[PDB]
Amino acid sequence: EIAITHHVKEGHEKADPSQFELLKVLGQGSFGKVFLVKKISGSDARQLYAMKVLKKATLKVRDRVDILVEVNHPFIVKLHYAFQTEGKLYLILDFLRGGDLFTRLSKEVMFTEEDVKFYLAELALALDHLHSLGIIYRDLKPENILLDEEGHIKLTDFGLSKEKKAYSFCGTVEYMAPEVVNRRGHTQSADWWSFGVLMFEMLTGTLPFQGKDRKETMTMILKAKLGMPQFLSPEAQSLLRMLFKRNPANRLGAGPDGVEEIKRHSFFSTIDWNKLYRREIHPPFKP
Ligand SMILES: CC(=O)O[C@@H]1[C@@H](OC(C)=O)[C@@H](O)[C@H](Oc2c(-c3ccc(O)cc3)oc3cc(O)cc(O)c3c2=O)O[C@H]1C
Repeated sequence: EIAITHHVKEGHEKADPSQFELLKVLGQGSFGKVFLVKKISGSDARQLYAMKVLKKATLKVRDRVDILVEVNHPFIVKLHYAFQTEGKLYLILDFLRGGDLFTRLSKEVMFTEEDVKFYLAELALALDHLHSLGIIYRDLKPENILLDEEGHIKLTDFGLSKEKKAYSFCGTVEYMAPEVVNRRGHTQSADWWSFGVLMFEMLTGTLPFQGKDRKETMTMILKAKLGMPQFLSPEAQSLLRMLFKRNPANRLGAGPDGVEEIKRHSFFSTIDWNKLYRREIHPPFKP
């Protein structure tokens, strides 16, 4: 069973089925049946959204950590509303025409370092923006990563997990930083570890810390010395080593400059971050 985690923005305006006008019904391939709807009332009145109605899905609602009104970010899709009605979970999301799953692509292609620079660069901008909004992922993973019709990254701003006793947080262990596995407290720097795991997996098609079972994987995340694939460039190896520091205080991205520590790394030296943000760099793969 799926659990959706909604990180609600402060001053969130709770919703229900009656705040939405049905406009269209679409078949969106891997997304299944999607309703195009129009918000009737509130700050976002008249805004068009995608609506998903899930049978048997759990909703978890979490708080995030100047009175600003949010605007779109080029590499994020947002969950604006999530509410339960008669056994059904309604999700109101940014409309994503022709969207697809990153995992669909990753299964089909062999990424080079050049390819990964592009996807990780968009992902870094997205993740940092979520951090600024007060969202901490904990187990950022490929299921959180979509591609738009143009092949650009769309990071979901909501959590997705597969769920005898219920847990408030069900994380995919392979993507969790040591301090998260410890449950002894963590910050946004945990997500940069996960960013490193994503990078490692993109480059190698394997996970860096993987045991026979959750318990062993956890042991490995805490104590396992990572065998760095030698085919990787010095720059790739350097970035991975700096993201996989077990002490979060020493981890790249943990300093006051946060994501800039990553953006400044030699692995990303070819990236023009302003052109990237403007969506003026073409993806390695076009859907
Ligand atoms: C595991 C789960 O329940 O994910 C579901 C999707 O289900 C599956 C099997 O693809 C699909 O119903 C649908 O897919 C969408 C997704 C999505 C799909 C797979 C993921 O791993 C993550 C997200 O994201 C959207 C984002 C938007 O901005 C607008 C959408 O309509 C969808 C959108 O329709 O909604 C998801 C919440």
